Amino acid sequence: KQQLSKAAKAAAALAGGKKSKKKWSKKSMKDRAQHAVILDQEKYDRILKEVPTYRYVSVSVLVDRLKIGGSLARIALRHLEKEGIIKPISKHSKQAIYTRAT
Amino acid sequence: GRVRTKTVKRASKALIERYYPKLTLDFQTNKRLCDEIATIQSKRLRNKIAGYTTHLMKRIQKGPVRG
Amino acid sequence: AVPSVQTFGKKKSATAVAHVKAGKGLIKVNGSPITLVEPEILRFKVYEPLLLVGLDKFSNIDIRVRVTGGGHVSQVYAIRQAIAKGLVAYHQKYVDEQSKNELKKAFTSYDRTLLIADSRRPEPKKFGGKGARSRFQKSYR
Amino acid sequence: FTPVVLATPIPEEVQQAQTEIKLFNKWSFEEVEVKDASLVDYVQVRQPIFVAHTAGRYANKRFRKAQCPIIERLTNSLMMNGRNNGKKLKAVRIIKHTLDIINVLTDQNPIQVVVDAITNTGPREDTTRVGGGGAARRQAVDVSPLRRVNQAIALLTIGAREAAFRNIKTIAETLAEELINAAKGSSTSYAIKKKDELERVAKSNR
Amino acid sequence: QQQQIIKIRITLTSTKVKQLENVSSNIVKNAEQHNLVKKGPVRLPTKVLKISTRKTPNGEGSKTWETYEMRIHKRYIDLEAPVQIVKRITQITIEPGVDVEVVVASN
Amino acid sequence: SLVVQEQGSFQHILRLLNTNVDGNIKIVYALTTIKGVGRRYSNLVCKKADVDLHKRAGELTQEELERIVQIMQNPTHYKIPAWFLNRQNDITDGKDYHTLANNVESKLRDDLERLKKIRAHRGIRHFWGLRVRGQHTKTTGRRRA
Amino acid sequence: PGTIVLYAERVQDRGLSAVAQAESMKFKLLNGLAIRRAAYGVVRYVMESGAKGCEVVVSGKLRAARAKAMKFADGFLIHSGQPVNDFIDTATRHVLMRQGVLGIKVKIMRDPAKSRTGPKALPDAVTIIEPKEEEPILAPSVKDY
Amino acid sequence: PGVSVRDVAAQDFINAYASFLQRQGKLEVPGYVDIVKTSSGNEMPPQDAEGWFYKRAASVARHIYMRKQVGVGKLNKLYGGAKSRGVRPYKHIDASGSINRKVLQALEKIGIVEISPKGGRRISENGQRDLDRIAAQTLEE
Amino acid sequence: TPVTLAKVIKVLGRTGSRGGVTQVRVEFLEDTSRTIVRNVKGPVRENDILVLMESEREARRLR
RNA sequence: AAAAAUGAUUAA
RNA sequence: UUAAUUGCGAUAACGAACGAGACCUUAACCUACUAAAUAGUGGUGCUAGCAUUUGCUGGUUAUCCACUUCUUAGAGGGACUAUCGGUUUCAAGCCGAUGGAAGUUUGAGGCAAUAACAGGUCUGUGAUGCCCUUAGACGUUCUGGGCCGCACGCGCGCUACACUGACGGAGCCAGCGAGUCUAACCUUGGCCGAGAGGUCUUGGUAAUCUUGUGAAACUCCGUCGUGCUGGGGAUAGAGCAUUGUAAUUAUUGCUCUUCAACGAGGAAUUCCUAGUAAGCGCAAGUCAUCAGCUUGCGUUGAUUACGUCCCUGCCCUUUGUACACAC
Ligand SMILES: [K+]
Ligand SMILES: [K+]
Ligand SMILES: [Mg+2]
Ligand SMILES: [Mg+2]
Ligand SMILES: [Mg+2]
Ligand SMILES: [Mg+2]
Ligand SMILES: [Mg+2]
Ligand SMILES: [Mg+2]
Ligand SMILES: [Mg+2]
Repeated sequence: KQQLSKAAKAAAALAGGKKSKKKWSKKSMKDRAQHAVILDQEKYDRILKEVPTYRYVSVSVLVDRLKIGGSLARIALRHLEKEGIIKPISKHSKQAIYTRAT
Repeated sequence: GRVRTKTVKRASKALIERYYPKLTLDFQTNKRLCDEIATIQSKRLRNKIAGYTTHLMKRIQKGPVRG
Repeated sequence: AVPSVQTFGKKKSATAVAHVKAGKGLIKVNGSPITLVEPEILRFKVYEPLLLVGLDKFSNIDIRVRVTGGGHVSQVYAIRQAIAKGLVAYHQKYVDEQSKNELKKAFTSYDRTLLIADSRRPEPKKFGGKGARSRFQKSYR
Repeated sequence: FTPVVLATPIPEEVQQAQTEIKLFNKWSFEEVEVKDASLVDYVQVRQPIFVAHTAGRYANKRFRKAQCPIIERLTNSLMMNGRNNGKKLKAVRIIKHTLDIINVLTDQNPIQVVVDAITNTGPREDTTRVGGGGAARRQAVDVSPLRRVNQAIALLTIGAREAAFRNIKTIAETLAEELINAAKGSSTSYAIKKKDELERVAKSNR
Repeated sequence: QQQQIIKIRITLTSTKVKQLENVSSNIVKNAEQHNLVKKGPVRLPTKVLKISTRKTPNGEGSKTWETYEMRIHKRYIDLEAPVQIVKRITQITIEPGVDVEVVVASN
Repeated sequence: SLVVQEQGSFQHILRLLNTNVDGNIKIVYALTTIKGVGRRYSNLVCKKADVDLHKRAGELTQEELERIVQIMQNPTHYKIPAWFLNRQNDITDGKDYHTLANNVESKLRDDLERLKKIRAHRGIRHFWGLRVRGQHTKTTGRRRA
Repeated sequence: PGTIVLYAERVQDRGLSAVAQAESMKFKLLNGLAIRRAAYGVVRYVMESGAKGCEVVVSGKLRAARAKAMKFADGFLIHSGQPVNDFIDTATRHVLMRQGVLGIKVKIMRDPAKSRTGPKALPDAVTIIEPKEEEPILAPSVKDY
Repeated sequence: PGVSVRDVAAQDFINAYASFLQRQGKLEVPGYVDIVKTSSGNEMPPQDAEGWFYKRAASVARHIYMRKQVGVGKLNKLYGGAKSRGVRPYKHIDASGSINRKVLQALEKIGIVEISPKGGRRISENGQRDLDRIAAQTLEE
Repeated sequence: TPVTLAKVIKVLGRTGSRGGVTQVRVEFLEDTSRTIVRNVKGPVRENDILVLMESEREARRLR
């Protein structure tokens, strides 16, 4: 076919090297979301108060409705199951399902 | 598609015009007859010949057939 | 001797062989009771003969199963096919067949695979692709 | 009722399922009664299944898949988005959890909720592309019952998967929320809003 | 030598199925005409030896592959015969493409 | 299942080895921010410090944080089998060492300057800015190097 | 010396061996005999020997530098299936000439009705036994000895 | 009545027996615990620093009970797994030979296994007795 | 909402540029003397029930 | 009834 | 009408041939024959170890015997769209249901016509014409280097962007293979080592041993907690080993450290209809060492469609042509 001249090949290579990274996407980022992994007194009172009347209890709903990390959600959830104010339905790792007691 | 080839068609037609009184309407004994009234190299083609023969015999029972 | 029979059940490449003989109603699989079969998300499939026919008539019969081959799920299917086949073959050989056919009716009423192994077979792979049908990515220009 | 002794102990909970088949040994298929017509004999709630896993042949015929149980049909469409091809054990476990979450958020049969979600999420009218010119057009057409229930399962599973991607909420929980939203009709669910958009487009191309 | 037992074993290895079965059947026959108790011919799984290679001698064209195969059919027979007749069976009934291997087992 | 009630004595973001270790992250993965320490080294140092592994890097008292600093400073003197370190048997003194936050890129400069001042092929490839571990360069690694 | 033997035995139906015909034709081309005569002669010899069909292909450069390939055929000659491996025998031979290399391809269909090994007829060749037509007797006419 | 370690849940049997050895405290921990990562395929040590050795000891002892004889290399192929090789695919890598060897060597020190004059390591009478005691207690947990 | 429930009684044929649309004849459930020809996207048997958002249009793309 | 231009010389 | 120049048939054609089919291999079905410590199972018949009103294991063709269900290979049987209900120039045929292991030629292949391409290969060939070269060789060997070189562009791919996840503990499962005596091949097991590995023996010329290739994806139980994060593991530093005479331009493996782009990807474009797609690994080929490749093997196992000629093409017929180097 048509061979390009050396100057044209150099121009193309230099253009490719100078070229910026054309990311072909719209990059939208959500804002910083923090959850108090450390459990202070006010958050514990909020737990002991409003965790009852919750129709559905799980790590995700504890995270969404209360700014606590998944680790604190899991340990506090098992603590509430020990206190017996929530009864289980399906017991399984990676997914917990809990409702009101009695 | 289950269109039979001319080898099956002509073998069946000759068998009908050669052993019509002995041939019987069910497949199993037409199979067990073709081994003695013919020599087919393969069991598969023997079964295909017997099946076309018994289908034509069903056709022959309710009226004649051209050819 | 003791009244006994034996059967087998087959998935893709898994095979389970069942020794079925009269006793006190003892069920084991690979020397383990069938209630311990893993996974517990598919332990129901091996429970299904126990829940369909009704374990009331399992009192006289005892079954011991040795299963090999295939994967975990393929073993589950071969076990449940083998236990169903053994139960209905023990009925055919040593019981009146009114109960044999009613078992067969209930089994076919639930799944055909309880008695008849799946005829699906692995398809050999062909050159030019990773699988039997799939091809390597063609390139033009 | 009336458990019998056995030489090998059978657990009491599974002993009660001898009476009739009980999905996950927790619900029976009796009194499901898919109420919106034109989807009967296509949503399979008559034959009971103990679990959503049975390797039956439902692809060698055109309409054979309609006889596959509706729960397993939903399960087999959760085995995605490529990395999740296979792992039907995982999909069945997710289905079991999402039905449990239905039965704890609503005093309703989860199968009833699922079939109501499918009936409410199957589009009744769509379009098709006609015209080879540069300005190609759409023509509204009716939608068969089978395609309605297939598109309903697709939109429910896809919306649950997208809502599960990159957030703290488990797939089982976001699928349960999607199913609860769809079984009543709330337009906060992906499948409802997608169906309503598509039907509106067929209306505009009528 | 004084008409005693050898605990002899005979292996037949070949690709030719018919040329293998005929010799094995003849050995079986000579057993009964000399009222000989034995183990019948145990047939090994038919070994297959495959070679897959490109058909093209150069490196051009569609990447078509071809596979060629051996089939090794094997039969081991455990015989318990006197000394004066193990030679009678081993020197006769030999066919082209088929070889006979004999080991005095002691296990 | 321990549900601990504590006052406002939780220690928020804290400084070790001239590096910002932030609380609310487990102590192992909080220490990994320091240059020269990875997940394995952080785990081993934390475990040799006789502290709990679930202290969120904010419950650590001062004294048990200087214990962990000294363990990082002298890895060998706390029964580490010495194949676990970062710089074993160096050119200068041949003593098995582990570089820390501000010293990893310093020792990197010293080693690169040494290889350049000796004109060894790896040093000259580094000076040009090419790949030194023997990779092909025809197509891959273009947009930056 | 005295245990290894070598026996040479005469080839019957020598027209049916593609190897022998290919060698003989190659010697004809070396001797200078015309290509069309050599191929038609070997075909005639094969067919008169009793083989069902014959095939001789001469590929190379015959009159001009530009290549071509004649073909000489006769009789019945199948091309696909197991009977290729069961009734077809082929030979390929190179022929040095001044201009170049000529390829000689010989393919032979031997008559299935002959020989005592393998199939004695082609697959699907169905043959029927004659009915031996007889007269029906009217009366029973039971017989005794 | 009679019960052995085949009718109990394997995972709960392993955990309970590991805690039983934890209470006995005679397993003679190797010393390089708190360091090793148990397999070349792994990239992290066990998250339970104080019991992973006891868990491995129970699992190995159970596995030896399961089979006729099992060697160190067979434990290595067992307890090994996939290894992440960065931009390369995965492959199976055997477990730490030294750890598997030390667990086995600890087993005869606690007396459960013997030389196995034909093969590798096999279960003894006293070890059998200790396992079926923990089987009885685990069953009546 | 006036949604119309109609039972198919005949499949006329496979229509469309790519053949993705079905020509069907449907009678109405409330009165079985109100036959009309419609276009259906998905697969259809006989004796299947459809839902019609507008119940008055005749399907084009005949013969 | 949407749009659709081009293709160097010689070589049975 | 068929997948078919497959047939029904019509007929200035008649009878024929090749191809298609038929054929051969291979995955399925055989409680039917032959059998088997190189495949098995069972009798616990011999001793026993454990728990205890009976189950699980150790030594079983000299510590025995019986039987081929599982396994293998010989000869076969089996399916022929069988029967039935529909439809037809009522013929070839096609659509449903019932049986059956199997009802898209049952699945997948192997072979595969005449005619041609200035298709590729003279670097596979002691296949080869002609031209060139032939002692300072374009011959053949030896040392070193290169074939890998990087401003750049493109085509196969691998790993990813994560919670349907990562990490840790445990449960625990294939099929196809291959493998030394003209010499070190496949390696059990024991011991040392974090590991990679090292050392001492063993078995296997192989359904006997590696090997039940105890593979991975998978399942359970815990840690993480939506943060380019503990996702990802590029780049780079330091050390320890193996192959090989020889490892620097890093063969590869292992340990610690560094921890980059990458937030699901514009125009555009590839493969695929059921045990298929896809995910997952394993073996073999090349191999002294080296897989991100290929050829197979099994594991887990979708969705959607049973259609059309819209796009891209193919076959037959009719037609137009100023084309035949053939739009
Ligand atoms: K695949
Ligand atoms: K050289
Ligand atoms: Mg053919
Ligand atoms: Mg494993
Ligand atoms: Mg031109
Ligand atoms: Mg190259
Ligand atoms: Mg990181
Ligand atoms: Mg390659
Ligand atoms: Mg033009």
